[PDB]
Amino acid sequence: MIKKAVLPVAGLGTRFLPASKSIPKEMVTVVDRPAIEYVVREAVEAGIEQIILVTHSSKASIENYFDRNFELETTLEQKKKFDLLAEITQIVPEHVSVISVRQPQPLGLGHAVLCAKSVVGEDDFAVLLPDVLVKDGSGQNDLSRMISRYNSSQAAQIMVEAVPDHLVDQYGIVDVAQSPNEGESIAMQGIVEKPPVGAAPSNLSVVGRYVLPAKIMQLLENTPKGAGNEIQLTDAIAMLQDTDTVEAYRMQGQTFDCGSKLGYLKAVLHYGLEHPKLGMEFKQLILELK
Amino acid sequence: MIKKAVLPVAGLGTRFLPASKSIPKEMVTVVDRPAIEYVVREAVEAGIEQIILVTHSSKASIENYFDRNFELETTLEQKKKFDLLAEITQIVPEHVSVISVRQPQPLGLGHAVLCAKSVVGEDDFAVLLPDVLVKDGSGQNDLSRMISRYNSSQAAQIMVEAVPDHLVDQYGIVDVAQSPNEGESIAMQGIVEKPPVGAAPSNLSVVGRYVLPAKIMQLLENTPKGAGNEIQLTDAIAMLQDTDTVEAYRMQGQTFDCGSKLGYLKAVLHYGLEHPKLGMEFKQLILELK
Ligand SMILES: O=c1ccn([C@@H]2O[C@H](CO)[C@@H](O)[C@H]2O)c(=O)[nH]1
Ligand SMILES: O=c1ccn([C@@H]2O[C@H](CO)[C@@H](O)[C@H]2O)c(=O)[nH]1
Repeated sequence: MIKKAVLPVAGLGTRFLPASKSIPKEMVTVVDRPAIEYVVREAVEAGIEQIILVTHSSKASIENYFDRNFELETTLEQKKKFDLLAEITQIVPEHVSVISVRQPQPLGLGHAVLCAKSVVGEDDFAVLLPDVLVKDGSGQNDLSRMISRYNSSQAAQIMVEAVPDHLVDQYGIVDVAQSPNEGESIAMQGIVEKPPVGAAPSNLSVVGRYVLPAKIMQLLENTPKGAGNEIQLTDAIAMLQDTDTVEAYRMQGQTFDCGSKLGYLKAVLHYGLEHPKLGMEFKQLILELK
Repeated sequence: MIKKAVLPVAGLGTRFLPASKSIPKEMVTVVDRPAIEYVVREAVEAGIEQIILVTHSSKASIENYFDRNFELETTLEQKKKFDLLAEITQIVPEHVSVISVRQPQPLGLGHAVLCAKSVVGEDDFAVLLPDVLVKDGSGQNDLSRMISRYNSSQAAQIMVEAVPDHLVDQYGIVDVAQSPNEGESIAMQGIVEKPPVGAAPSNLSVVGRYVLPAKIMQLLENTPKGAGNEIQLTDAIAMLQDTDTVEAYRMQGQTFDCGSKLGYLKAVLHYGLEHPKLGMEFKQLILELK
């Protein structure tokens, strides 16, 4: 039922300089692979079959990462690294396609989603903001649950995360009557950007994971330039409120913002430790520090 | 006076896959910046003025990193973010030049250095393998001490460090009568590549920093192949021994192989704990795991 995801990757990422001066922020090493691999894997495991990169002319390396590399593959055969060759050959399953479209100028998350209008078609679709990483624990990730909730209700889904009461002015927080249980959705009635401490309508932050109906593309074509003179996804979802129910899905797992330098380092530590091959020896490198 | 360093960066480096799949192994992010910045900083802080990259068709992103990026810089001006702008424009001082030459085919380290012949001319020169990072704690870095010593002695220098007896198996090892002290050089008879664990002439590994005379280039033209990697540098250094004193310089610093997954994870930890801004907040994140 939900088979397409739009990853908007066209932004230059001024927040993680100089690391992203000359390679995309999305290709920042996290333990042993680029950040984007963790987001694409997340999508794939939630049953996504078509990855739609809305990208920029400097971001070839993202596209090259999900494609074959002749010179790389033949030097791996020449060195008999057959296991590695099989790992870099099958980064993504056979049935998963990676499509690419250009965002002409950088005019907001809303405008980036709109650039995928022609590939989304009449299909309903997920959005995953790739600067955010999502870590699970049990089987079936937060995006899987949210998608099957969109399928159940036919209500737009907006992934949210409880944050401490003293911090809500850093986040977009949703207006909900009550807060749902982890793994569950509630009707929401708007999102407020960076509300002042003591005046926010919930502790539930917008994360950067959406499931939206195609209808939203028509709504983005009729939303005026908002905050930062940029055309805004939150403003098109406000408009969707006029005809459709919109729910906040509260995640069971934990996020990392590989857009800040400190959220990046947090992610390396948490992914490092959990690494199926390096985790133990990484923990050991930690201990030996002091 | 040693002004020129050769950085052989032409090899694909299949040991830090998949990080290095679609970006150069040299651009892999260490804390907040590509690994190669640490190596170019090492050279410049030790009086280098011409950085000679011996490079490959797939590594523009390295050249770009020490160049200016028009679209990114104006994006930063428009957004009035001038402290970031300063961190991406003054990456090396005005007086330091970064030069490119192509290694046509990957025929070994010696062939890389020989590709730099036309640029180095009649001048003496440093060689830096950027896969290895070298961290100081004195205020004079090991490359500086080793150049300072080439200048007096007029003896070629090979940076070396002591390894556990059971691992001499893994490393280039120098033939020395005796171990110099941390910070000094002894005469050396040559290098044994991966000596059998019992039968090595010392515990002192070749680290990947050299200071060599111009005439090594003629020598490199008249060395045959070695380990099916046409020209080998150590063969040329042996050929040098039949004319001049060659010395082994033992380092006071510490090393990290950013090609080995654990060596890279160790550089992230150590370099992060000592970052101006993030060190204290990073130290903080590490404690919050136990
Ligand atoms: O105009 C654009 C195009 C893309 N993105 C992407 O959306 C996320 C932040 O909103 C990041 O992944 C960024 O690269 C934007 O934000 N704005
Ligand atoms: O043919 C070769 C062999 C090695 N190297 C470089 O030498 C260093 C150590 O072998 C690495 O950074 C590798 O890229 C080259 O540039 N070309």
